[PDB]
Amino acid sequence: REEAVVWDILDEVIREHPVLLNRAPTLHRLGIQAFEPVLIEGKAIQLHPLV
Amino acid sequence: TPEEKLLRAIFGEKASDVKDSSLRVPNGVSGTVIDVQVFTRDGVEKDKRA
Amino acid sequence: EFLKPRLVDIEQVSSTHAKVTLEPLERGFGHTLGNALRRILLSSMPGCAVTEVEIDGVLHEYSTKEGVQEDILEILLNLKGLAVRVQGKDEVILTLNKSGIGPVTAADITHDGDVEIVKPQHVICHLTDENASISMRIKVQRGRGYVPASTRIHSEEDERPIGRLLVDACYSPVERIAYNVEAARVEQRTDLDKLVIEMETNGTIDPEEAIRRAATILAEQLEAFVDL
Amino acid sequence: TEFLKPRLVDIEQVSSTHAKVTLEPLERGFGHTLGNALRRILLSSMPGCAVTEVEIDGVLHEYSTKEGVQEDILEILLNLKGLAVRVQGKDEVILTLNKSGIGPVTAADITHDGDVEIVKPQHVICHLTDENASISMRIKVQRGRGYVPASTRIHLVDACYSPVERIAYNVEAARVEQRTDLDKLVIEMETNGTIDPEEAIRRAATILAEQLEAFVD
Amino acid sequence: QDVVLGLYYMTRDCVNAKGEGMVLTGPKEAERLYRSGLASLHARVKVRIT
Amino acid sequence: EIKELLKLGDLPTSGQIRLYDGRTGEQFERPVTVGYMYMLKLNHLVDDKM
Amino acid sequence: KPLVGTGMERAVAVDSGVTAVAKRGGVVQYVDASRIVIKVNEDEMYPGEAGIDIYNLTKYTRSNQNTCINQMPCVSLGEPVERGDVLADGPSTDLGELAL
Ligand SMILES: Nc1ncnc2c1ncn2[C@@H]1OC(COP(=O)(O)OP(=O)(O)O)=C(OP(=O)(O)OP(=O)(O)O)C1=O
Repeated sequence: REEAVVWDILDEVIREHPVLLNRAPTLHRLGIQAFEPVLIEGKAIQLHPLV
Repeated sequence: TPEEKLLRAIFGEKASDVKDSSLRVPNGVSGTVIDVQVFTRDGVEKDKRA
Repeated sequence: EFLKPRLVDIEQVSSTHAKVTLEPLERGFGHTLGNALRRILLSSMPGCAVTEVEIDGVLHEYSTKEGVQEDILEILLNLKGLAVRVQGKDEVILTLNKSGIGPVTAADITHDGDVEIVKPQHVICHLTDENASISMRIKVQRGRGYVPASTRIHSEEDERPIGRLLVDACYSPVERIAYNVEAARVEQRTDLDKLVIEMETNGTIDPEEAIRRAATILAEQLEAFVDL
Repeated sequence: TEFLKPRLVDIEQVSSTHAKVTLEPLERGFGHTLGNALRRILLSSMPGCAVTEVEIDGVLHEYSTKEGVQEDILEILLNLKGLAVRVQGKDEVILTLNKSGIGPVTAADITHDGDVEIVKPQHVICHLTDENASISMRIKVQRGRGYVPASTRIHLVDACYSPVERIAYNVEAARVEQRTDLDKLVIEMETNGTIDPEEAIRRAATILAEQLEAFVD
Repeated sequence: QDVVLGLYYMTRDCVNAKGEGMVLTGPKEAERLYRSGLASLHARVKVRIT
Repeated sequence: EIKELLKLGDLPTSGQIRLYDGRTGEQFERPVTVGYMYMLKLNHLVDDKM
Repeated sequence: KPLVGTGMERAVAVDSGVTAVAKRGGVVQYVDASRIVIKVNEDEMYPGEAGIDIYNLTKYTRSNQNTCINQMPCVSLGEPVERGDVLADGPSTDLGELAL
């Protein structure tokens, strides 16, 4: 039902919980890096420009 | 299972011989219905909406 | 210590275009208020456009109506550009009836007392057949910003009426704003600034009340900074 | 058609002169509409008092040398702009700096006037070399509405009247239940000590409302 | 890229620009000179820095 | 023939104009290019790829 | 429609059937959002049967997943058309030009 309160709960599980990001040809170990997740609207993944 | 049958006797629901297999709208996509077609195998009686 | 401005000449060209002067401004306040007003004007100004339209025969925006050369969502797109200003009503429903080989303009809508049509020449749809009948309910309401039709079917709670064509609503009466800050001379006062805001409307809202409500909003937001 | 007003104005402050005030939620566009128009008032058009003009005892020119001081005359002027003066009921005051000896001359070494308050008595004005070496001058502070350079003076030191030393505003996203995107405004500000940051913001936006007084419905 | 253009544009200098030759107490008053339209981003300028 | 079409329309030959940041209201140093570029939407729509 | 074009916009739009091109020249008798009737000129008209060239337009129908293909009439009622004119644009065509 996507009740409004599950969103506020999702922030709780998300906080100190890193996720892994991987881009297509994984050449060196940097092709998988762990980031802390930021809840964003829309269907796109937001990537830090320096990484 | 035992426990599920105990659940059947408490709230008294006639356990179905049938399983839900309806065509449902894929999650995330949304729009308007603009056509329905029904092709019925020859010999089956064409249903109401058909 | 600080000189405060007022609105002087408000020169109006077309019903859609206007040029508003703000005359007793200090150095730096021409641009400080000019942008922060352009920012308010374009984004958060009350106005009204059409929210929902019921068409007689049509079941949905992807149909055809015998006797009309416009597709239904082309007719819905014509209504999105219907410029109505309504008086003491928050939502009003209009009724459009016209038949014959004539283009159906916005003057062909039944006129309510509280309702004013800005563009009577505005084209809603054309009629090709002789006796080609069309009749519709168009539901206008006042609103702010840009409300899509997608976000309207969350509350819903039985909007089942299968023939109620929901349309996107772009309620801002502001189309375009530019502000040019030139020096102002008011007898003695070495250097002051004359702020000219130039703005285009859809005709529904008049320029003076727009600026008044623009700066009214601005004073209210600073209320959370007058204290903490 | 009533508007959104913010809540929880949490005020995380580093020292009395520095502060960072976060205030959410704003309607969309209001981060920059309020953030910018407030930085513009703070930086450019803010009442204050700093050092405007100084007459020097030993020399009449800014491009000379003073016997007994290791700072160039125009290096002492940078110290004077950074003298944080708050004056009470006086519109023009003139101070006296009487001091000699093998000591650095601080702002506590200025005569303490009734209407004059020095924010940094520890503040360093200039240094004194060996022997006694005599130095004493009268320094005149002036009121202003912003920052007036000496270049714009036609009838000299730069005058930083605005108590802001630096202002920046950062706009980040805010979430309010079922309200996808709003604006959370982060204001960070440095003062010269005369006015503290919290009251500076209050007086900053009051000025803005006054300009709008001829428009509020 | 986008960023190194920015810093290269900052840490640049042109021959005769708004602010050419003034002396500023610290980096803070140097940002104040730029955001107020008084000093140009690239003008040779002595500033007291620590 | 391109610069000459711009003249006929009362537009600058450089095809660049002075632009203003709608956020702070302040002008942009240097003239940026503005003009009309035909742009497509390719069917890699994100709500398919996600 | 591309303001910046190259000229081939017509040749690509016309030759793929996504549009609706005039069989024979004449005048429009009736223009619906559905169909279009062209009263044929005598010189282009065949002796028996007489007749009028009638083009039924494609309306909102599914493509090879998942996109749509829908045609729109681009002539107004009682307008002269000649052989090879565009009676109805299709998807990504405006007035007979490739508008992708
Ligand atoms: N680890 C990855 N990192 C970045 N991109 C990836 C990764 N894996 C798949 N893609 C993209 O996903 C499809 C292919 O997926 P798969 O190979 O068929 O496998 P599975 O069916 O199980 O998803 C392509 O993208 P596209 O179809 O848009 O076309 P493209 O290759 O030119 O980018 C791939 O780039």
